[PDB]
Amino acid sequence: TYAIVKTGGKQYKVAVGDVVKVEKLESEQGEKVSLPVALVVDGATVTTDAKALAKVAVTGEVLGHTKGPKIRIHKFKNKTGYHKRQGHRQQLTVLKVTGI
Amino acid sequence: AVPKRRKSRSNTRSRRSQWKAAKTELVGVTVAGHAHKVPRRLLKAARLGLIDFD
Amino acid sequence: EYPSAVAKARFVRVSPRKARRVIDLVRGRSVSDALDILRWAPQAASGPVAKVIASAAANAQNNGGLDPATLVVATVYADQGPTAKRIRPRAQGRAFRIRRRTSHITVVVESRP
Amino acid sequence: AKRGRKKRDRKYSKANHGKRPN
Amino acid sequence: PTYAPKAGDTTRSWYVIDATDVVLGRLAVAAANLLRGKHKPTFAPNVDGGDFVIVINADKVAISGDKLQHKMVYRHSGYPGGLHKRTIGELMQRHPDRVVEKAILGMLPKNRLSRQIQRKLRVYAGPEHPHSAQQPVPYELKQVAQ
Amino acid sequence: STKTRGEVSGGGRKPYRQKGTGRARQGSTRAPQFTGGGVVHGPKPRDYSQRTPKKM
Amino acid sequence: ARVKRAVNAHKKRRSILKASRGYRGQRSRLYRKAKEQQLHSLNYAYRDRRARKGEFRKLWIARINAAARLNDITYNRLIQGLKAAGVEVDRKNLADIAISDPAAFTALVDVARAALPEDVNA
RNA sequence: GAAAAGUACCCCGGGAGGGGAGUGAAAGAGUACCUGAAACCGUGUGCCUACAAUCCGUCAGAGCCUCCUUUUCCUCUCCGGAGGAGGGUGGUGAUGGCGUGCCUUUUGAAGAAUGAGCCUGCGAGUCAGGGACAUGUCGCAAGGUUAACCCGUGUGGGGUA
RNA sequence: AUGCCGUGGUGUAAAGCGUGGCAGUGAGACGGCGGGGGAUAAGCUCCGUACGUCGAAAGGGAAACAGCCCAGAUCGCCGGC
RNA sequence: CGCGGCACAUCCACCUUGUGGUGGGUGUGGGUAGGGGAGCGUCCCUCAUUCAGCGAAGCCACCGGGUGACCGGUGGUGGA
Ligand SMILES: [Mg+2]
Ligand SMILES: [Mg+2]
Ligand SMILES: [Mg+2]
Ligand SMILES: [Mg+2]
Ligand SMILES: [Mg+2]
Ligand SMILES: [Mg+2]
Ligand SMILES: [Mg+2]
Ligand SMILES: [Mg+2]
Ligand SMILES: [Mg+2]
Ligand SMILES: [Mg+2]
Ligand SMILES: [Mg+2]
Ligand SMILES: [Mg+2]
Ligand SMILES: [Mg+2]
Ligand SMILES: [Mg+2]
Ligand SMILES: [Mg+2]
Ligand SMILES: [Mg+2]
Ligand SMILES: [Mg+2]
Ligand SMILES: [Mg+2]
Ligand SMILES: [Mg+2]
Ligand SMILES: [Mg+2]
Ligand SMILES: [Mg+2]
Ligand SMILES: [Mg+2]
Ligand SMILES: [Mg+2]
Ligand SMILES: [Mg+2]
Ligand SMILES: [Mg+2]
Ligand SMILES: [Mg+2]
Ligand SMILES: [Mg+2]
Ligand SMILES: [Mg+2]
Ligand SMILES: [Mg+2]
Ligand SMILES: [Mg+2]
Ligand SMILES: [Mg+2]
Ligand SMILES: [Mg+2]
Ligand SMILES: [Mg+2]
Ligand SMILES: [Mg+2]
Ligand SMILES: [Mg+2]
Ligand SMILES: [Mg+2]
Ligand SMILES: [Mg+2]
Ligand SMILES: [Mg+2]
Ligand SMILES: [Mg+2]
Ligand SMILES: [Mg+2]
Ligand SMILES: [Mg+2]
Ligand SMILES: [Mg+2]
Ligand SMILES: [Mg+2]
Ligand SMILES: [Mg+2]
Ligand SMILES: [Mg+2]
Ligand SMILES: [Mg+2]
Repeated sequence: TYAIVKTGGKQYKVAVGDVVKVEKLESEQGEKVSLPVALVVDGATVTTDAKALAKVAVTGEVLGHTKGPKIRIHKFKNKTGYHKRQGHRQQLTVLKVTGI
Repeated sequence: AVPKRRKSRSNTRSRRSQWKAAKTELVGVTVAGHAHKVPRRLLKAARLGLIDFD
Repeated sequence: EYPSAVAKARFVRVSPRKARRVIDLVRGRSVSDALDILRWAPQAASGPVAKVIASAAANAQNNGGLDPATLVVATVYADQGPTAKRIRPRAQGRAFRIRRRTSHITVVVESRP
Repeated sequence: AKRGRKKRDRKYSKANHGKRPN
Repeated sequence: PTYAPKAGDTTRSWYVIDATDVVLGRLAVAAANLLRGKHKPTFAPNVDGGDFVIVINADKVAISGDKLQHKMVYRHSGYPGGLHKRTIGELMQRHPDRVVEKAILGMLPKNRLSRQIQRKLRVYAGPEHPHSAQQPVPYELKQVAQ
Repeated sequence: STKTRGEVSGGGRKPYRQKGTGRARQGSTRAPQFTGGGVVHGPKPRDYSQRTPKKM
Repeated sequence: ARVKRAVNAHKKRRSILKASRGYRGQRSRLYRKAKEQQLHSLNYAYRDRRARKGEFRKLWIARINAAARLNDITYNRLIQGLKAAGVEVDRKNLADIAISDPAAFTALVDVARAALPEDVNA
């Protein structure tokens, strides 16, 4: 069985025992989270329905807070003398799936 | 005419690698009991003793 | 890996490209089969290269106590030496530069069955 | 003549709405 | 991460398309789609998926009379004034398969993959092909009602 | 202290003709872009000292 | 206080030449050429970090079209019908399903077809 | 190099140069000598490349090679890891999309307008003055302040013009 | 018809006005609408226009394509309209 | 539009309740000439403190870090 779970504005296809990198969640390490789902496949069924799916919630565990890859930015235009350097590191949260 | 641009490393090296020495082939000769190797065109001279093996 | 000996010839008054042309003739060969190749090569740089190869073989046989019939030219290359600069007068008060290049020739022979 | 005519007549497309520079 | 086909995942098959009364454009689109493999959900633009296509009866393709008379084929040899010129009529008389395959090849992407994709196409004027050992399934053209 | 292009030794005349050589225009051999030439806005002997009021 | 420039000046040069590894020709050996190539490269990466979001949607839509037409429905009407049925799965996961679980994709197509209106031209 | 202790002796070589010994803490200090960058030139090696139209990169991406690790196995296992399956570094990049160098100067330059072969070093708003204007800040305040000069080893104390 | 001046209500943060410090600019281009010169020619030329864009604006469309249509890039996302 | 990070200005409440910070809303954040604000790196001097022949500077490689100029750790080479 596997489910399509929504978090951070994006959706992930997960199964029990999977690790996922989602957007940062305001939760420490080791405690439990509950997330809404958009589709549950238990074999042949899909459950395909908001009324039923509003009762199903995947249960997760926070494994820690990692960072994304470092993004180097250097904006440049042809003959102006214009440059603008900028860096970025995205904050994430690693999730272990234990529910469905 | 003058070169408009300097050639890249790859283009210089392609033409430069084709400048090479041709290797001549050597055959065995036994003169005065000793064995040597000379180019095949010098066999007569080697047998008559006109070749100086240094 | 294998027992080996080294010889060098530094500040040899031969252009590095002209030395490499004849070094490519003997790279990888046995010492006996390279000495005669260099003997019969018509190029001028074949003299100094042969001298260095012979010296390396002598070092292997004497200093290392190896067998001459087992020696093979493992690595050989020609690096650049210092370059002297001269002047050739040309037409209409022009003065062009002439480069006298030298080479460093390095040979490593090794004994292997 | 052809170059100018055909350049000027390509403003009559849906994406340009009847106008182009020059 | 979205799925990307690996070397050895692609599975080919053999199709035979009969050109008895199909018009040239319809047949060319169908053949190009089969060759590229766009009908496979495992499609990837940088991978040569898709199948082998055998086209038979290339002389029966439906070409309009005015097209036979007036559609013209141009080749330049590279020499001054070296623009040579045939009609679809003359081509259909002489090398009918070339018309079909030229129409098909015009519809493929213009890159290095299409050079390898076009290697899977076989066009024959007669009703019989030599690839009987391979067992090509017949393929009729469908349109999905919307 | 340093030397300006006016105080560096020599360098009075124009090194060569303005046009027809294919070289840059130079004007003097002691111009600051030359090796061995003058210094632009270089240090000069100064008097660092302030008039702080007696009350302060 | 006379200051030699070398110690401070090489800091940016080392970073440029270190980021320019793998370029062929002068663009990995010479600092002035590597600097221009780095300008171009970082602009390209900025542009592509925003273009790939549409690129992947393009790919997913292509694969969904293939799977839908295999199950005898256009991508067009499949999307209309899924929205009508109130299914909120996104295209990334629809394409993932089409690759992995074709039976589930067929079930989804049945749901979309059922929810689609009886006459689609009214 | 602290000191010449500047490589006796042997070997290849006409020599030059080198190898072995030896001095030295160090020859990764050998009179071409402190450190020893870059351009530039080799040699070896991993991947790619001889049907393809490339501002030379970027995003997607298979496959190889390398080194670490979770599995089922050589359980020889104290072994160590051969291999298998997964994962991760690092190198390479078959293939797909996108993509008109930098500077100056211009209404407008990828421009077939200017400048630049490359690397290294150097190369351009500074200083003077109880100057002028305006501001930030500190001292004193209906007052504020000294100039020359005098006395002090000084950066301190006097000095009302 | 529009535009312009005044006035009373309502709305709108980054409007306006006075006074100082520091400027740059004073070669514009095309497109829409109204005109002069020109042959009611010009990618022509000279004016008007609380008109636009470029200049100094990247992204999408127009095959390519400063000035046309859509739309103004704070960074990230393998989300959606 | 969604979810996350940053910054400017302003409104609403506290801590010195604008020297400046703390919490939440709201608006804003393309840019040439040009104006304003805040910073990085190099060298020299003074004061305090701390490393260095058990190895400083400089240079090289690798692994990391910051919104930027840039920084750190480890190893190698080196010798004040
Ligand atoms: Mg400009
Ligand atoms: Mg003369
Ligand atoms: Mg003078
Ligand atoms: Mg003069
Ligand atoms: Mg001098
Ligand atoms: Mg001087
Ligand atoms: Mg006094
Ligand atoms: Mg590469
Ligand atoms: Mg988008
Ligand atoms: Mg000793
Ligand atoms: Mg030492
Ligand atoms: Mg030393
Ligand atoms: Mg030297
Ligand atoms: Mg040295
Ligand atoms: Mg090939
Ligand atoms: Mg082309
Ligand atoms: Mg490419
Ligand atoms: Mg293109
Ligand atoms: Mg002009
Ligand atoms: Mg040019
Ligand atoms: Mg050009
Ligand atoms: Mg021009
Ligand atoms: Mg010119
Ligand atoms: Mg000019
Ligand atoms: Mg030039
Ligand atoms: Mg000053
Ligand atoms: Mg004051
Ligand atoms: Mg003002
Ligand atoms: Mg004027
Ligand atoms: Mg004017
Ligand atoms: Mg008009
Ligand atoms: Mg007129
Ligand atoms: Mg005009
Ligand atoms: Mg004009
Ligand atoms: Mg106008
Ligand atoms: Mg301008
Ligand atoms: Mg634009
Ligand atoms: Mg504007
Ligand atoms: Mg555009
Ligand atoms: Mg904006
Ligand atoms: Mg801005
Ligand atoms: Mg500016
Ligand atoms: Mg010691
Ligand atoms: Mg120092
Ligand atoms: Mg260190
Ligand atoms: Mg060190």
